[PDB]
Amino acid sequence: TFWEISSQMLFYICKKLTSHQMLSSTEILKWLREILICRNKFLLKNKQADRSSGTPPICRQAQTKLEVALYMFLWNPDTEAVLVAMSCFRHLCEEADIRCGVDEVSVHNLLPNYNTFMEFASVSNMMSTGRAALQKRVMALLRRIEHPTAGNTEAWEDTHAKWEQATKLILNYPTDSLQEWINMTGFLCALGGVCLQADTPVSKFMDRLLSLMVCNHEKVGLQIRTNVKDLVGLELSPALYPMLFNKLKNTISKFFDSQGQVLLTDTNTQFVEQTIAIMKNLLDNHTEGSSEHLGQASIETMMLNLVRYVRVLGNMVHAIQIKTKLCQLVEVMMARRDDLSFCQEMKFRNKMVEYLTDWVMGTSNQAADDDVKCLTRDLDQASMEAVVSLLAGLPLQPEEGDGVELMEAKSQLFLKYFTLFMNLLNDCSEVEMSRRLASLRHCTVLAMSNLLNANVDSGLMHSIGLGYHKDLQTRATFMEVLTKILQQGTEFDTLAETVLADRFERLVELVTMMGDQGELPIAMALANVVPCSQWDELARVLVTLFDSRHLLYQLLWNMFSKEVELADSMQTLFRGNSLASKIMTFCFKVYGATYLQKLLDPLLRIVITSSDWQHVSFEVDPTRLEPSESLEENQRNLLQMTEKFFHAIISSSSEFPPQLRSVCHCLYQATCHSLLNKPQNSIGAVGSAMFLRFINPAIVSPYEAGILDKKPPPRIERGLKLMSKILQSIANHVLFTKEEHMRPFNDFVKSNFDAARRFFLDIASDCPTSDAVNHSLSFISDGNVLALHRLLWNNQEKIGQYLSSNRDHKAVGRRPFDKMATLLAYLGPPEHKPVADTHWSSL
Amino acid sequence: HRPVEWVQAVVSRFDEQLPIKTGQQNTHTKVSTEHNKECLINISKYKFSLVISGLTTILKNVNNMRIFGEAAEKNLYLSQLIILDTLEKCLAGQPKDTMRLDETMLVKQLLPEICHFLHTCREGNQHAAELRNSASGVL
Amino acid sequence: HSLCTCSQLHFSEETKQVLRLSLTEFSLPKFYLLFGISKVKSAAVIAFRSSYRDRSFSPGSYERETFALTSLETVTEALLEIMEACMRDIPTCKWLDQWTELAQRFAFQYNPSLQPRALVVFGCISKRVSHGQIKQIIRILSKALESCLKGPDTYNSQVLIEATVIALTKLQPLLNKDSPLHKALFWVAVAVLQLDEVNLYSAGTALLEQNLHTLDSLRIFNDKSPEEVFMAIRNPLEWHCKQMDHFVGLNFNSNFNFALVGHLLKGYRHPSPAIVARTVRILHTLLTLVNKHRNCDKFEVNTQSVAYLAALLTVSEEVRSRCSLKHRSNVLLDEEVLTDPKIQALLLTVLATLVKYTTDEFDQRILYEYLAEASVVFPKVFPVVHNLLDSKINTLLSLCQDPNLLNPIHGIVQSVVYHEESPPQYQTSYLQSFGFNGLWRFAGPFSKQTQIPDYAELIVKFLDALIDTYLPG
Ligand SMILES: [Zn+2]
Repeated sequence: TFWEISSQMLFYICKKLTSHQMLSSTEILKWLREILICRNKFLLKNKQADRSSGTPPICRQAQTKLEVALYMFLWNPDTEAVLVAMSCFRHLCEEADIRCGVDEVSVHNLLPNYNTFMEFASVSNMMSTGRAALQKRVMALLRRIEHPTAGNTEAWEDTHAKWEQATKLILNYPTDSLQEWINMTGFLCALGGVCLQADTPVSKFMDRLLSLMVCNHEKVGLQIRTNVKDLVGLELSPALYPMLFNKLKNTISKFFDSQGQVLLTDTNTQFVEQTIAIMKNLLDNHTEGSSEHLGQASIETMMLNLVRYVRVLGNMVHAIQIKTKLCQLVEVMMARRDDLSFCQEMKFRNKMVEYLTDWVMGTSNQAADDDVKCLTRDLDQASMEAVVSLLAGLPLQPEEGDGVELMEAKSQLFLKYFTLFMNLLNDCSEVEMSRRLASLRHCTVLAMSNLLNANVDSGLMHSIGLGYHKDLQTRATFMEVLTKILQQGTEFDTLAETVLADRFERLVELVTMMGDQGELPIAMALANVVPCSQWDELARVLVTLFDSRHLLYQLLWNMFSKEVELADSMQTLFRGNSLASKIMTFCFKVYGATYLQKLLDPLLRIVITSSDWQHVSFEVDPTRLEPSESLEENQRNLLQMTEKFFHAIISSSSEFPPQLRSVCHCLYQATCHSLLNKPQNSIGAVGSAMFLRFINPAIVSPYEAGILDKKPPPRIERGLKLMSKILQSIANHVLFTKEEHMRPFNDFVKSNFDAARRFFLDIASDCPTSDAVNHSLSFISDGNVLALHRLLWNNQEKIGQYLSSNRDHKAVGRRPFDKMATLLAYLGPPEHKPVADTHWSSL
Repeated sequence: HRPVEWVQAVVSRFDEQLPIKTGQQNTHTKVSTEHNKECLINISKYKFSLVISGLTTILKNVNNMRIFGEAAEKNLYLSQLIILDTLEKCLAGQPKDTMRLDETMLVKQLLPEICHFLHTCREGNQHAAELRNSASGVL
Repeated sequence: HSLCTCSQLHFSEETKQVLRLSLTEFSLPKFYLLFGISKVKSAAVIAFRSSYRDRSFSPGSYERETFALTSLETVTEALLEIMEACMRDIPTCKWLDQWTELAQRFAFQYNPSLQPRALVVFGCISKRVSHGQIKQIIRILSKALESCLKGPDTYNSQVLIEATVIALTKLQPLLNKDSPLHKALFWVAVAVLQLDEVNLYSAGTALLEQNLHTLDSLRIFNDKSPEEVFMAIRNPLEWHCKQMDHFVGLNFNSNFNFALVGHLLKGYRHPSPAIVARTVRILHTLLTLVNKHRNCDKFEVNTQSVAYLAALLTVSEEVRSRCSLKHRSNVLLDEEVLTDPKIQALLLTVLATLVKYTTDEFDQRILYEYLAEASVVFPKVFPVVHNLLDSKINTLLSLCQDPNLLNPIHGIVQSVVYHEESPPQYQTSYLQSFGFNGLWRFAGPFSKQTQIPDYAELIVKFLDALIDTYLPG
């Protein structure tokens, strides 16, 4: 009776809170916090006495309307309610722990977002601050919700309807309401990823959001355009970028009529001026989780249309201000060039050097004869800074379609740009603002360096005359470029293995420095200070490097040990987002992919194609069973298949990759030591984690892992999914309970608890150090080193500070940190990455 | 010698946090001033004459001062409410060892101030109602 | 650059890699700072001038940075490293002997402008030292003090005291293994920490951190304690020492361990963060040697080790956990072992001195919790500490608004009144009864006005007697 009566009360009250605002809403929230606490205590007491814990349909239909009300309070204007509502989230986590003690899969199955909910409570334990400061913390948390549910998906759709009605009253009718509107919009932008997947309600939010960007309202218009630009640039969820870039492009493509003639309308100018500010913020900050989404879509055709529109605005105080900001966006766009996707990068970078070199007209302000036209000086500075960044490692390409031959066409093209920079260089002479000319002259000499560095054959002849220039500082720079060219071989010449093989030999020995007690100061220091956005790059470089030196165990022992001991989650923590987890993903995905293909390929061919299995079903659910299906017939077939798959895995111990045995051993040791400092078995957790994170996903979905060419038939798809549960239970050393469907198999799983353990023993019984098995190949791995030398250089300052604090007993006068500065300065700045020849791709 | 001065400091900080005394936000969400009260209460168990005699003079000044304005009056009603609530706990928590050693003080220092509230008061319908309840418990 | 590309010399390929790497270090902004030309983009541009044949340059910016003898060591040791690498490939090379002779000729002669620098160089490139030389270095230190107090030209000779102490740091490890001076040089480090100057205090510790380190490699503390080793060698000249204790106010015959910690407490006030960490290491090192003599796990609380554990309280996480307050393994302030009234009065004075000068929220929190706890555990002797707590508490009661820092303070007030009404058994002048009346003064901040305390006349006589006793001739 208690669970039926108590939940019905909760259903009624939780429906009124979301119905509409009330004066006393904040008070009902505090009372509601305590009702939940009492419900937890009774459940704990009842569970101890008898596990039984009834869950009628009303229990689930009221457990959901509660989450639909704890989200919708996160944008309440009152700061008091929002701080309370975050606290209540903790009680949902606790009630899940009591209902199921298996934190491995039960906790993360009843409450899919368990991990992030624990972070909501911690934030609430912070000093109270203003509304703006707090909202920028709520959003960051909302951006981390991953899995759709009924609470996430209905909260977004419920508050959207409220958002769509507030807008009409603000606009259609000609400050308190305006602050509520600003909160709702930030809510939908940050928590829109869940509701993603034509006419879906998410794609209608975007449409309405690109009409307010050009809102011309007499009274409030200004504030709407300003907040929309701020929210859509800084707070949007990364999972929505592809839907944005693809919607801004289709809005700008209508400003050009047939034959490509622009159409100035005084509102297209306002739209094309917000887009630049949105794209400048959205690109100029690094947000976690955007790596896989930023590079999914191309923005080439949108950027070309932006320069080709502003090109026609003309000369004025306003037009010259738009041109300056467009040049600053291009400079940021070239800083993120390794996270974007290009269909033709060489022609794109060539076709914008052509456009932006037409605004670099010099002496315009003197000819302008106006004092307000000092801006045109700033435009030259902006355009040259952009052009320098576009020419770094850029081969010149003449736009084809003309009779002139390729070699002769490139030479005429180099001369065009060279003579342009020389003319600009002469006008910056001191005789012909002592700071403005100093900067602009520095850039022009740094753009001829890049043009020549990449086109030595095409344009060395036109440049030899720079050695007798009238400016002694220009002759010095030109004679340092000629020095670099001479030291680089004209072609490969098989000189990489000789000329450069020993150049970086000292670099790798520095990072692999076996710091006393095996601490690896450089590697560990590098981990902390690198930005999170670059954690994918760091995992690949570190793992590849150390393994090539036969020290992979050393890196891992220092990497997993910290998190396992730091957090009681131990193995569980390696499945979130953190550097220690990304090293795990890399090892499985690169070293284990071939292990699975040679294992599951022959077996899946049998069941999928063999005649014996032409007409079979693996449906053992009586409720779902069809009238013609026979339960006895279905059960026997499913059991036989599990014998084939399970048997094959056990016999494949010898072929287990060497790279993965070290990973398994570290967990065995790290977990074993974890118990030491605190009847649990070490091998129990290693095997369970290995099965759930490595093998099970491959079996369940072999097509989406590349083991198969086409999706399996639905019949076989069901069979594989059920077999996974049986295989998982054997590893966990558990039997079937509460699921009468699978109970008949509890005899088969029990008989296999022994054989499974022996298998886990073989892989995890390798020595902590590979003394028995040793070899020395010592791969040069030239292409990997250049990535390392590029990563160290960009983080020189931060890496130095971190190392200085530690190693106190022995000063840093000759500690690794002092060796790094000497070696980095000796090697010099890293080269420029070459243009990309494919679309963006990841691991 | 020295510690005597320490007691005065705790007593003195009690005065400068009464609402009628200018509120300088030293309350710090009232947690800081809340701690000062409880520490003052505990000291009474060992220095009964000093703490009590300190509180009569604090109360004697608050009563005998002039204020104008509706906002100012609400403070005076609120400040005196705190003094009596605190003054009663000092008496209530004293060990019951028949510590009847205050003959001089009461006759001319404390009583002529408590009797002031108990007079039938027509200044306020509600304000005087709660004070007379508070002053009766002390007497 | 000339050594690398010289033909008359045949350096192996290993050596040439060393010279090329040194050639790059000297161009870093670290070395530009040692040579005194920071704020300069390129040194070559400033060295030359294009119009040297036309006009004469006019010097400007007469302000010139001060040169520190610690910078000369870094330069003098990077150059010594270069020379040695070359001497390996040159048989019967005489480069280092010739450089050594030039250094001597200037170190041991009176010159205000060259002797300080030559002394530092001499102690860095020397491979041997005899008793006679170690005698002359101390005699220079003796005279530098004498001249310093006589006249106002103090800074001139305060540098000659710094270079002498720096040299003794570099030369002691080369002394004879059985010389008596390995121990007598401990009383020179202490006598240099009593002069109250940041530069003399910084150089004094470096001679003490290594003096302990050297004595271990000779295994002198294997079967003894620091109090016995250093106090035995002080016995012959106790008459002069007995007067230095009286003025400084820290008796070494009463409680050696608390007297020594009375000198190392001022190191928390040093402006340089790198010297505060050095004094923390010395405290760890002295704790290990005293317990090992007792075989007491290096963290046990006893009469010998209580002093060092009080000082490390606010810096070391391990000490707090291993010695935690009872009313939350063992616990500090144990009344079963800390029974003597004296030893429980020198522990509270240390705890009150640290708070008086500390100005960190976190540090004050931890210390006031132990003082509050100590009020109930040592009611009799607590009132010998009121003055060190009087002023700062008075302000804290009024203006503080931190609940974390306010609860422990209120505990102290509640405990003084409760235990009052008893006649004062121990007064505030109890410590002066047996010497330690200067513990709370010596640990104060360094004085801006760099003036010799004027009892240095006693130190000069003390050193003079030291030479005669152990270096008769
Ligand atoms: Zn494409």
